[PDB]
Amino acid sequence: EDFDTRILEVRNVFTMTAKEGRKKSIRVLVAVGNGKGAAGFSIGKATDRMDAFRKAKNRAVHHLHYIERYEDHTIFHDISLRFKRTHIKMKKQPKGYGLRCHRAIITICRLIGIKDMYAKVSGSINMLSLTQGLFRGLSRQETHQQLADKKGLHVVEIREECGPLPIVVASPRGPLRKDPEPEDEVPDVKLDWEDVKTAQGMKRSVWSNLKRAAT
Amino acid sequence: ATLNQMHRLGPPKRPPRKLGPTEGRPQLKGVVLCTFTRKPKKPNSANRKCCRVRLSTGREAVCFIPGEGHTLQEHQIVLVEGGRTQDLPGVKLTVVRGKYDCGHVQKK
Amino acid sequence: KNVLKIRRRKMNHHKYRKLVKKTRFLRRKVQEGRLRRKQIKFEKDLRRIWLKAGLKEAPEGWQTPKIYLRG
Amino acid sequence: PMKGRFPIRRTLQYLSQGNVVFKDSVKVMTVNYNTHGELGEGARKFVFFNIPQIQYKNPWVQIMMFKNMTPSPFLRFYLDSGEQVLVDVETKSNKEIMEHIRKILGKNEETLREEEEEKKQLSHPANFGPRKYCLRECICEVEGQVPCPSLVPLPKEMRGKYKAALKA
Amino acid sequence: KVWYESPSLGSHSTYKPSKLEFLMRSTSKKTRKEDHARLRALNGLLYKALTDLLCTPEVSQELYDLNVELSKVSLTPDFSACRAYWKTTLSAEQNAHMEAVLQRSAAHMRHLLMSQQTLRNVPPIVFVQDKGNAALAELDQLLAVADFGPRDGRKRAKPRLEQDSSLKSYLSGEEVEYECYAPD
Amino acid sequence: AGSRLETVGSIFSRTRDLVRAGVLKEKPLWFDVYDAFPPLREPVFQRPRVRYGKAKAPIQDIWYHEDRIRAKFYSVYGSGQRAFDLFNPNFKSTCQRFVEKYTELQKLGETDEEKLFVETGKALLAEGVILRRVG
RNA sequence: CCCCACUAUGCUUAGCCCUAAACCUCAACAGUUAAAUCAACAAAACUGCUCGCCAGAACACUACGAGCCACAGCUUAAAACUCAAAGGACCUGGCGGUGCUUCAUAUCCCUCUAGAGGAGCCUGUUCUGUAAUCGAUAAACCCCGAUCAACCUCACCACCUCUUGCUCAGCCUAUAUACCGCCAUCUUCAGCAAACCCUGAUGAAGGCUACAAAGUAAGCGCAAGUACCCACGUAAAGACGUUAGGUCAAGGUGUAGCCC
Ligand code: FES
Ligand SMILES: [K+]
Ligand SMILES: [K+]
Ligand SMILES: [K+]
Ligand SMILES: [K+]
Ligand SMILES: [K+]
Ligand SMILES: [K+]
Ligand SMILES: [Mg+2]
Ligand SMILES: [Mg+2]
Ligand SMILES: [Mg+2]
Ligand SMILES: [Mg+2]
Ligand SMILES: [Mg+2]
Ligand SMILES: [Mg+2]
Ligand SMILES: [Mg+2]
Ligand SMILES: [Mg+2]
Ligand SMILES: [Mg+2]
Ligand SMILES: [Mg+2]
Ligand SMILES: [Mg+2]
Ligand SMILES: [Mg+2]
Ligand SMILES: [Mg+2]
Ligand SMILES: [Mg+2]
Ligand SMILES: [Mg+2]
Ligand SMILES: [Mg+2]
Ligand SMILES: [Mg+2]
Ligand SMILES: [Mg+2]
Ligand SMILES: [Mg+2]
Ligand SMILES: [Mg+2]
Ligand SMILES: [Mg+2]
Ligand SMILES: [Mg+2]
Ligand SMILES: [Mg+2]
Repeated sequence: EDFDTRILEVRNVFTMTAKEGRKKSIRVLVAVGNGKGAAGFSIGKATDRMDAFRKAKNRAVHHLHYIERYEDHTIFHDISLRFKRTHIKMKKQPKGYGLRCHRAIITICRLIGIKDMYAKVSGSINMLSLTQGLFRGLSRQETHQQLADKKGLHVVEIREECGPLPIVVASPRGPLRKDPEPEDEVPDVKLDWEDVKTAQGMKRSVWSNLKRAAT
Repeated sequence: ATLNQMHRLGPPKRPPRKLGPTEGRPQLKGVVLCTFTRKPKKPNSANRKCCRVRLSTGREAVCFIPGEGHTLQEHQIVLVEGGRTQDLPGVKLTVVRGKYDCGHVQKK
Repeated sequence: KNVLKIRRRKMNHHKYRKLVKKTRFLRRKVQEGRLRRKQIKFEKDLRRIWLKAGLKEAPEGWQTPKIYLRG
Repeated sequence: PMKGRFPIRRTLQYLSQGNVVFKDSVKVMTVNYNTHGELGEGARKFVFFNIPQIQYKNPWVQIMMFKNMTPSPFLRFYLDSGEQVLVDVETKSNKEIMEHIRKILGKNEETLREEEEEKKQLSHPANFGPRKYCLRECICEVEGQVPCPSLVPLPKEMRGKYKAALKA
Repeated sequence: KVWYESPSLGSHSTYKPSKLEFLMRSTSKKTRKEDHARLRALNGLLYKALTDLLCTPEVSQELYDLNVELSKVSLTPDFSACRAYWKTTLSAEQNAHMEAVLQRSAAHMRHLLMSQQTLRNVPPIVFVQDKGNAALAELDQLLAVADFGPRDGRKRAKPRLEQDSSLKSYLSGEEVEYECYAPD
Repeated sequence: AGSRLETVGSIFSRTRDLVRAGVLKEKPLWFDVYDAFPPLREPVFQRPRVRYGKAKAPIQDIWYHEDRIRAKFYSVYGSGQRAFDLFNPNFKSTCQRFVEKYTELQKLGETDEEKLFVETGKALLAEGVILRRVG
């Protein structure tokens, strides 16, 4: 009862058969989630659309992922991944930002319990690749405690609304290193031209930052 | 491409946009030369009422007359707009019903 | 892969070679006329040079050669 | 993703992080560095990381690079007076090279603060004009003043349509 | 591997061609494309093994002198017998002598195949004369004996574009104890 | 309600997370034992990858100094007609007896190789060992 | 296309011409095998760096210009009109003047026996004819609906007559491509299949090995059982699906049409 089910795709698949010619079947993709981090998806196939609905939703609850959420409202860090030809770039966002994402990602995020996130889907917009690509990326996000344990350092959050106050979000459970993390004068991290073009204001699009209903 | 190649070639140049049959204008005035019907390309079947007009630019063109029933005749004045008739190959102009000598379609 | 794109190119080249074959005598008369105009256009470009420089005739001993003839 | 290694270098944020603003005397800066050798590593990183920042802050200073012309790397500055400043950079890190030339030929933080203040005098708050040059376009935007007729109509007595009608 | 596929998942499985396996094999099982290749290769080995035994003088001096040549060798997939076609000579009487020597030798040949233990589990070897010259041998034998007597445009919609109202019916409308004796 | 995503984490991580989310009402019987006495490596699915280029397995061949003596003894004298008894954990072959004498004489200060090998054969013959040279 | 003869040509020398599916269909150099192995197939997946090149299809290995020992040539290479696709890989089906293998038991060929095909007659159909039904109509129609037409049957034609009409009317009027009902057909088959489970990255798809390697399967059919003289044989039975197969004229009936 704690889980809600959402449909992501309903397709009519047509199979050519040796004796009966073209037959019509239904392939359905549905996602399930309880709104508290536990969510999954499953494909359903049947001749009837309502039998497919039963199969997918019942199967989905046996293949649940657990998704880590920062402060139970957003992701822990920016996630950029490709699944086959579908690229998904997700950005950690503060409270009140809402879900400004592909409509399917919005639906999936409500099942997981993510309230604030930006996502951009490029390349092939294949619902299945998008769904399993999204769950693969959300299931491999490192939390702040995992980062602290891995590096044996404090994770300190600086918020502009709180000024210079250092907020320790995670501390290592084991011993605490004494040697500061090396300060590379210039990081060799790969950047997204879309993010840089935006930060500089060179990104002008009539479709970006449009007024939309609360999501 | 490499950064050196992107620098050497410069920013992309858009193809100059192609003016349509109205020559980048919302409407054109025309003089009716002849009226006739055209057969739509398959699978469509109809006798679509069209006309040949001399546009104010001087070029002659075939224009579709929308609506059920028209009274256009040679030497009459019509206003033509853009928009292709999807099933009539080559017909890219449409007569404006209710302007100059082309009146509104008579009800039922 | 299929050869359907090659087949389109194949027919285009066959019909072109056949078209050139049928009209090779007209095309030869047209080509001759173009080379004459090309030579005249070349002679004018050289005449423009000495005339715009203040000379009234071609430099002493200068004869414009025929640079487009088969010879 | 952005092409090349260290794509951060090709961002306006990175290029504006240079702290070396040369004095007006500096006209030309030549960089002689070596492609190989452990002792010229700072000079290679200086050319790789900092020459773009120096040029961004000093667009009118000519910067010319020379590879493997001499056994050791060095910087040479040409001043408008005709003086030349040779800076040996062999064995120095790129951060020390930037700190060195800032000390000997860079404007101090005080000299730069003053210039920023003189620029603020150019945009006077009391001036009215286009939003490009002025905070406000018209006095009607000031609360308490007679608002714009486009937003609030004026009394018939303050309108010329009716002043002449009564007078005429 | 080659254009000929050799990625078999059960590649390491021990090939066991024995008469007993066929009786415990599932006839429901459908032979793989490469299952024939294992049989075809074994048949090639049986050809090489018999062909080599034939040309060595020591195994049987009678066999070597005959200079027998094998046309083909196809083991039965049943595994009951190893068919061993032997080319038939034109000489009519020589086809009987060769055949007789082969039948006697065949019994000893099977034991000699156990010497090459890899081919140890060989079924009874059977020799077949090539009928190309042998069938004619039977006829000509009868032919001489025989007595010849005293000589002297409706539009077809796309199936994928076919419209359905299943959702419109779904979205339009949510579809729509005590027992006692002598009750009054 | 559970998870059959065997390639997503481990049975422990999947179970621990679903217990926190309230999806699993009770912990499985094994969960507390795993927590107290966990394996050395958390059992996470991995796809074995093939090595390419200059990547090589770290496994090293196991060799001993006496292996040089064993190689020469087998070359010179062959394998002993005496049969190895690999069931007896204290079995000593003729080669091992040769190696032990060879090691004893080396510790007495002799350092030459060709000389240290000939004296060893004589010692064993004196002790009654049969050493038939292969060639 | 097959056969024969013979030339340019294939060879040499000296000049040209400068093209190829000139293709490992993999640009040069350097580096990596850890990450996610990875749309697919090809050829395991990538990083650095540089040059070249590409930006829907077709027009187009074309037009024009220019260059060239090229003159029916090569190189470079557009536009107008037109379209909503073009295209790549893969799967399924259909098909192949498609391969191999083993088969059909009154069975595809030969073999066995009696026939049909020729004659007369009987009967059905076609065609023609007639003012004068309909349906079936390749296998799977053609002594078929009919275990049956001189009247009747009868639904057809001509003429005459009746109008709330044997009926709380009637219609053998249209539609078997709206159907129930009852059937043909492969079937002289053995398969269909709900509900689950697993593989392919959770792609369209796929799921068997008995010394077994991912399938378990209710139900239906076959089978069993029963009928006839046995347990044999013959009947009966024979699923799902195939042919929008047959039948609105058995009867019933949806829709449309007729009601002096
Ligand atoms: S803008 Fe100030 S009065 Fe209108
Ligand atoms: K090739
Ligand atoms: K096929
Ligand atoms: K007959
Ligand atoms: K029926
Ligand atoms: K009926
Ligand atoms: K009816
Ligand atoms: Mg329109
Ligand atoms: Mg063409
Ligand atoms: Mg010749
Ligand atoms: Mg020669
Ligand atoms: Mg070649
Ligand atoms: Mg190159
Ligand atoms: Mg194009
Ligand atoms: Mg060409
Ligand atoms: Mg050309
Ligand atoms: Mg030309
Ligand atoms: Mg007859
Ligand atoms: Mg009839
Ligand atoms: Mg009929
Ligand atoms: Mg019919
Ligand atoms: Mg039929
Ligand atoms: Mg009658
Ligand atoms: Mg009658
Ligand atoms: Mg009637
Ligand atoms: Mg039917
Ligand atoms: Mg029976
Ligand atoms: Mg029967
Ligand atoms: Mg039965
Ligand atoms: Mg029909």
